[PDB]
Amino acid sequence: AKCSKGRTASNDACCVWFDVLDDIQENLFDGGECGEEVHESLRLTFHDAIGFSPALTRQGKFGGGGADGSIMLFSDIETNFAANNGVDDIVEQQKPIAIKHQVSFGDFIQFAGAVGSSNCAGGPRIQFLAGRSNVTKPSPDHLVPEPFDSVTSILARMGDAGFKPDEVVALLASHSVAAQDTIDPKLAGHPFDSTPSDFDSQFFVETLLKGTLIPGDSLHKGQVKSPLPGEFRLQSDELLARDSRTSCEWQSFISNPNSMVPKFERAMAKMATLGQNPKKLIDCSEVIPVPRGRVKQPTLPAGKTIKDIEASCRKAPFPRLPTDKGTFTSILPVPSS
Ligand code: HEM
Ligand SMILES: [Ca+2]
Ligand SMILES: [Ca+2]
Repeated sequence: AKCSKGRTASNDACCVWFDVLDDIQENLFDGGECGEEVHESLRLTFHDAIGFSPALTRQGKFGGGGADGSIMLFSDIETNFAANNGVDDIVEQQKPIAIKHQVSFGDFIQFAGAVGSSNCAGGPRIQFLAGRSNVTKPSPDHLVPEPFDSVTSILARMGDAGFKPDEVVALLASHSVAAQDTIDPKLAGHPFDSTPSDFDSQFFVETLLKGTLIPGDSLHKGQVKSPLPGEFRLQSDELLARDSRTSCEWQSFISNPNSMVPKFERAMAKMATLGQNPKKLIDCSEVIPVPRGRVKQPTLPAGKTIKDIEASCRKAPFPRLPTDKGTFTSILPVPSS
């Protein structure tokens, strides 16, 4: 079928997504940038989708509808869940965009995440399926993992939703393009790695460094010491990098950086369709832009050495990496407005 601006798609019902693409790229994402709005949009895909629990369903309780737009339609309820702190900003920005284009909240949330991530240097090109219904119910509370949850708790929660430990690690490649706002509000915008617009392996490297710094006046719930000026570290990321259930796969994205994009893409296709049947949706994947940027060689930060890495994979040593020359420059906070 013929879409706008000389574009085409096998399925006429994908054509609307080209118009949503143009709008969110030019406006929400300020000209195709991998900045704040993209980071928030990518986080939102998880906070919508993870509200899904077969365990609750089998005990005769509502388990959540997964990737169903519930966090948006029922934003009054869901954004007041503790685990959903700092989410309403992006939800209230996206809501009128989805309404104006008359696309479903669930589809829009996943679309904004897929388009957004494709703008990041070396980013993924996530599968995009359309057709999720708005008719659903608010997610139960306590289904979103928290940064102070144990690795046992996180893996069990993610396992219930459908993800193996390796897949949890893959999904956390998202933290390569990511900052915090609510754990330590005064340090809003301090990112989880040195390259928050580059979909690279620096997150996996830098979380394995020894925690040495309290960046603000104190530590806060869900935070641990960071290894570099300007960086923020989550307690969960630190535990996951070191825990024997996950440490080898954590290190695998450093030993084999080319695997990060394909494994993230596969895990995200799954997460974006929680509570849905793909065979009853339509495939509009071709609307997602092709990402640009080569796979980067992960490097140790300036002034750090291999002694600063807390290597945690029993079966295989940490890979030999180059070390950046000179002294370390504080990592810039992510802009936002
Ligand atoms: C597995 C357990 C996870 C935990 C405990 C966790 C925890 C967190 C926390 C505490 C923040 C900072 C929130 C704030 O204070 O502003 C954050 C940010 C973020 N999360 Fe995760 N997360 C998890 C998994 C994921 C997944 C699966 C995704 C998506 C694939 C994701 C995407 C993001 C992104 C893109 C940000 C940055 C948001 C921004 O820049 O404002 N996270 N996460
Ligand atoms: Ca949901
Ligand atoms: Ca990065």
